[PDB]
Amino acid sequence: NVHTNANVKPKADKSNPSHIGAQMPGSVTEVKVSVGETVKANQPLLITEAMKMETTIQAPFDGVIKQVTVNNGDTIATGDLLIEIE
Amino acid sequence: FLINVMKNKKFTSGDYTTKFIEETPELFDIQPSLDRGTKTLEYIGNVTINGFPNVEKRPKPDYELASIPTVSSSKIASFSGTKQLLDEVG
Repeated sequence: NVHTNANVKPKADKSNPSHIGAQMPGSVTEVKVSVGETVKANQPLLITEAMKMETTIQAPFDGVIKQVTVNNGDTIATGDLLIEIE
Repeated sequence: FLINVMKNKKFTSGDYTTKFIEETPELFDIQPSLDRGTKTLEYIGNVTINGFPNVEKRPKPDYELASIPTVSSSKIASFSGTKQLLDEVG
């Protein structure tokens, strides 16, 4: 592509605790976890930039990251799947 | 038409001649083939590409999941409210 800004992300299924969805339209500023990792509850796994403002996305529980749908500097839309955990 | 032939009494008996078709006018009893499924894809197809009357043409917005509370038909059927009152006294 030349970067990954054209990439369409699947929508997170809302009634599945494994699926973490994008809460706002933002930009992925920093990816912090990869496929097959295990960190504690509240682990800062993704850093988005909403609109000049920055929030870390945290894990709701303990578990193993199955998929990360995004890369650094990627645009996101409300309801976009970002992370899946076990 | 073929269904009609297959379903017909004279055909299933096995005793039928070359006259069978002409002597049975009700084989051309053909209703227009109702087609709900295709029509629905046409609508969605249309609104997706060309939008809806005075709704801001945009990506289908993100909607928060809805928990729709439910009550059993039977439970409803046991209820006696103002409707039953009306039928009761007028």
